[PDB]
Amino acid sequence: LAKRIDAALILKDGRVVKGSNFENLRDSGDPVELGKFYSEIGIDELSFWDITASVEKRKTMLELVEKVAEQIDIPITVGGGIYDFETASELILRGADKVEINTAAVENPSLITQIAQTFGSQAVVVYIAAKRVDGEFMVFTYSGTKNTGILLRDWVVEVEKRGAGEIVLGSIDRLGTKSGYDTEMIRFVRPLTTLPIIAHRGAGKTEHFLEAFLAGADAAKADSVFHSREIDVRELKEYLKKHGVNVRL
Repeated sequence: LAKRIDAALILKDGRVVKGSNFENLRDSGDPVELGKFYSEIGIDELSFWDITASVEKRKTMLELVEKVAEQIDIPITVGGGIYDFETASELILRGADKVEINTAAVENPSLITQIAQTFGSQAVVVYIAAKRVDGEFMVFTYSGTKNTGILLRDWVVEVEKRGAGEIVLGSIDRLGTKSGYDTEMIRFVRPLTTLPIIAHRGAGKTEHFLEAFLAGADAAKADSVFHSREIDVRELKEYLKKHGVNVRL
């Protein structure tokens, strides 16, 4: 029940895409060091999202998960182009606490059930990328480019039914913006599911996290707004505690 503050790291070839601004780090593009630093200053969970599109993708993610598991103690999620049970299984066995699937879940929802059947629902995260299209929230796959024709309200119900443990709700209408999380979309989904809802996309300032939790989010995920140091994780948690939000300090 404590509200969660999650940091996500976008990776290509084992490197943090666009780096960070933590001058104090030995390598500002090293996902292991950046992740360990975040765990020290009080991030609650970490996401490693791989956009590597090469024949080396699978082998790279597994070696990264090995290193991260040794040095980092907080929950680790890994995602990005995980397409089948075998890939998911190896990542979990190598040390990932949770695997995140999106396009493969939409195309083959049985995959949700296969993963949860062996590892439990707690190990399955479904990232849902959604966007308003002609007055309706619709689900998008392939890095947000494919309108599947599936309604968000239908897919949320099916994801829980299939056995996912939590849903990351990413508003494509907030991609790259700094104007706030999509609280209308969070409020839309909240009554439809009892699963943990993770808000993603749009965070630009500390008050946006308060808004997301008042909307019913169980966690808030951000990336560049942390890496750029626009928002300090410690200052964010003290702000949220100050204003009545249950965060782990």
